[PDB]
Amino acid sequence: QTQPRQNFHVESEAGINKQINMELYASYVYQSMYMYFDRDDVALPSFAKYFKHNSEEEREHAEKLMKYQNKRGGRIVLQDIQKPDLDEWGSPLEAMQTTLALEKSVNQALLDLHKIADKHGDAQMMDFLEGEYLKEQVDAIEEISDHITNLKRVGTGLGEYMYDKETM
Amino acid sequence: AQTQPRQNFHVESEAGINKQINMELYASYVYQSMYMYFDRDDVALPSFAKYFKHNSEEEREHAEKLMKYQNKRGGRIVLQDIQKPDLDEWGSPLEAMQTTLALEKSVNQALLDLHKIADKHGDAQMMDFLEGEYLKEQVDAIEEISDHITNLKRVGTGLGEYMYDKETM
Amino acid sequence: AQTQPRQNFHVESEAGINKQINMELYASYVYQSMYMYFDRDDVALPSFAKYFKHNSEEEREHAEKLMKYQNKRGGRIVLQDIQKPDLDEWGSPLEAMQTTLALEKSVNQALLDLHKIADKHGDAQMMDFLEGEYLKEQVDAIEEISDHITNLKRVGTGLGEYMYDKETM
Amino acid sequence: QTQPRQNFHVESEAGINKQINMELYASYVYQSMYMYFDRDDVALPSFAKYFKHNSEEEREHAEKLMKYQNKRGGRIVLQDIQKPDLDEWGSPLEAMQTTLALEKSVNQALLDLHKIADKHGDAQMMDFLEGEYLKEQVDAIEEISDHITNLKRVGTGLGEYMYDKETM
Ligand SMILES: [Cu+2]
Ligand SMILES: [Cu+2]
Ligand SMILES: [Cu+2]
Ligand SMILES: [Cu+2]
Ligand SMILES: [Cu+2]
Ligand SMILES: [Cu+2]
Ligand SMILES: [Cu+2]
Ligand SMILES: [Cu+2]
Ligand code: NA
Ligand code: NA
Ligand code: NA
Ligand code: NA
Ligand code: NA
Ligand code: NA
Ligand code: NA
Ligand code: NA
Ligand code: NA
Ligand code: NA
Ligand code: NA
Ligand code: NA
Ligand code: NA
Ligand code: NA
Ligand code: NA
Ligand code: NA
Ligand code: NA
Ligand code: NA
Ligand code: NA
Ligand code: NA
Ligand code: NA
Ligand code: NA
Ligand code: NA
Ligand code: NA
Ligand code: NA
Ligand code: NA
Ligand code: NA
Ligand code: NA
Ligand code: NA
Ligand code: NA
Ligand code: NA
Ligand code: NA
Ligand code: NA
Ligand code: NA
Repeated sequence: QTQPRQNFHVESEAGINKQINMELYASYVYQSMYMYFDRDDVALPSFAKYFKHNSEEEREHAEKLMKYQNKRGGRIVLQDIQKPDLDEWGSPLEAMQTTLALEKSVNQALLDLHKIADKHGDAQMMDFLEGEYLKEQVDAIEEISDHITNLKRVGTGLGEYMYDKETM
Repeated sequence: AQTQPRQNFHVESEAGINKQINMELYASYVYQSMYMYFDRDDVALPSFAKYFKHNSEEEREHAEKLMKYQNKRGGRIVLQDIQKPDLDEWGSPLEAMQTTLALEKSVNQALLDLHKIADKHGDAQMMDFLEGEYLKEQVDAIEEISDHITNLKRVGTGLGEYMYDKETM
Repeated sequence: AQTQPRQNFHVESEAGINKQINMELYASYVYQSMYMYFDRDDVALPSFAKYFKHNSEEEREHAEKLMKYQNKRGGRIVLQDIQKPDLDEWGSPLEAMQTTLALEKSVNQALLDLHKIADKHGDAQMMDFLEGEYLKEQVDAIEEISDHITNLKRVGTGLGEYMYDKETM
Repeated sequence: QTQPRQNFHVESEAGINKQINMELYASYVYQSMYMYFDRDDVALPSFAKYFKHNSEEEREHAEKLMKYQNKRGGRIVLQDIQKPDLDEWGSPLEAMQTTLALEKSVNQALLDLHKIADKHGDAQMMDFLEGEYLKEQVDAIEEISDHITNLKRVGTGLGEYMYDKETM
């Protein structure tokens, strides 16, 4: 056993490794969206900036899970980061709808990881996940939902441009 | 049997103040409902939300100032149920402002009727308190909501609703 | 038919939050009644008044934070009548604090029952939100009111009530 | 007619002169109370300070009515300022009860003066009285009422001394 290890099940350790890969994947998706809105034929720099920031924070979320794995005495096992499903992401509205589905899948995987901690009595891991991950996912899902509603309200064309200049 | 401060303060004015207190609290509740309606994920107009949040707190403060006045004159505060608002959801920004205009006018008419009670009982100090602290602000509020309605008709639905939120609200 | 944010959020938790919202608003109304009772000319304890004024605004803010949470998770806020408090007047500072202790404990028990609803439906995020944002403060509030009751029994009526107002309150 | 005079009835002018005398009288009463609490055998310096301030403000209330009389074109006619009814004022509680009755009589006389302005259509005088006199009398009567309630609560002896040090 590694020196720190106490009340830390191998199933939780494996679940953290798989969550690490999913955060890195989400980071890659947002990096793709960032560079898509930076295209000369899309050219929405504040949408670009938004996905750049989201890409950096998903990757920080990954690192915080990596730090946690080491803190509890787990061992980090990295896997390929899959490329995103698409090369281009359509309208600002479609990109946000794609983002909502992504954040919800990440949230479901965090809830499943919390279930692993719960069944093995890992009280500290449950609280770590609730405070550091579940709370932010709820805020992020709300924020993307508001974006989708406003993008439907303002419509295509001028409205997409104004939303970029104002909210984003 | 009169309270220590009481002078030139009729029981009908005291009762009228208690009724006005409930109506300010009711209006506060209406605005707090509108605040949270515009905070919904499928409405999501954060500056309309903040406007009704502020309106809800001013109405609650208007209620408290009436409560303080009741005590100052030697009246006794008698609280009643605060009815829930008529609707759970308030439609478009335009419809919500139209609902607000009718509410503020209803509150104004009840303030004017309360002023009439003070007047017929010779309560000079209460008339002036109402004029300076309530009637003046109701006239400003009714004007402001009217301007909002006109601009919301001008900008129309969709992008205009969003721009009004970012600019005026 | 689900709202955009909704995930792992049961209708029973949503209903429980709406019920807790009404109970926080009710407690706010109770404290606002106590605030204005201590502001009466024949009670006239201005620091007890300010204490319940602040308590009334925190309860109203606790209600709003629950309303915001309901929207965040994709629930729909359904408001109900805010019942008037049981009494119009609250007796001595000691009796008012004893009334407050029972109220805060009632609110705490309803928060614990709301936590049980989240727990049985596996709502990990809602349990933590309740623990950090509501249960922790209810425990601090219940302790603080208990200290007030003990000191009010120690100082007794008359001068002691006045000194407690000037010093601790 | 004096140069400024417009819509200013002789009955209002006379009523202001009589209100002037009543404010000066109230000022004299409070000056007596001030010096009574300054006695070596009473010795409550914050009660003394309170009645000193009230004496100064009654006399400022008198001067503001004198200024108003001149503003409207009335002529100030002064009368004897009667000495107060008593030379000594008993307990802090009794002095406050005496003060409440005094402020209420002054308030009733202001309301009667407002009636004179009303029946002669003197809109400006009514508003002057409401804003500058009636509002303050209501605040003063409330404040004295609170004092009486607290003086009954704290009782005689130590309570009188503590009230002097704390509220007064
Ligand atoms: Cu993440
Ligand atoms: Cu837990
Ligand atoms: Cu926890
Ligand atoms: Cu109002
Ligand atoms: Cu609470
Ligand atoms: Cu005066
Ligand atoms: Cu008038
Ligand atoms: Cu006026
Ligand atoms: Na296992
Ligand atoms: Na597993
Ligand atoms: Na690209
Ligand atoms: Na760019
Ligand atoms: Na590795
Ligand atoms: Na959609
Ligand atoms: Na769980
Ligand atoms: Na959020
Ligand atoms: Na947003
Ligand atoms: Na919107
Ligand atoms: Na009547
Ligand atoms: Na009536
Ligand atoms: Na709502
Ligand atoms: Na509702
Ligand atoms: Na409602
Ligand atoms: Na209209
Ligand atoms: Na009305
Ligand atoms: Na159920
Ligand atoms: Na239930
Ligand atoms: Na009261
Ligand atoms: Na009541
Ligand atoms: Na009550
Ligand atoms: Na007890
Ligand atoms: Na309960
Ligand atoms: Na005459
Ligand atoms: Na006369
Ligand atoms: Na003397
Ligand atoms: Na002295
Ligand atoms: Na003279
Ligand atoms: Na008395
Ligand atoms: Na009059
Ligand atoms: Na006052
Ligand atoms: Na006082
Ligand atoms: Na008192």
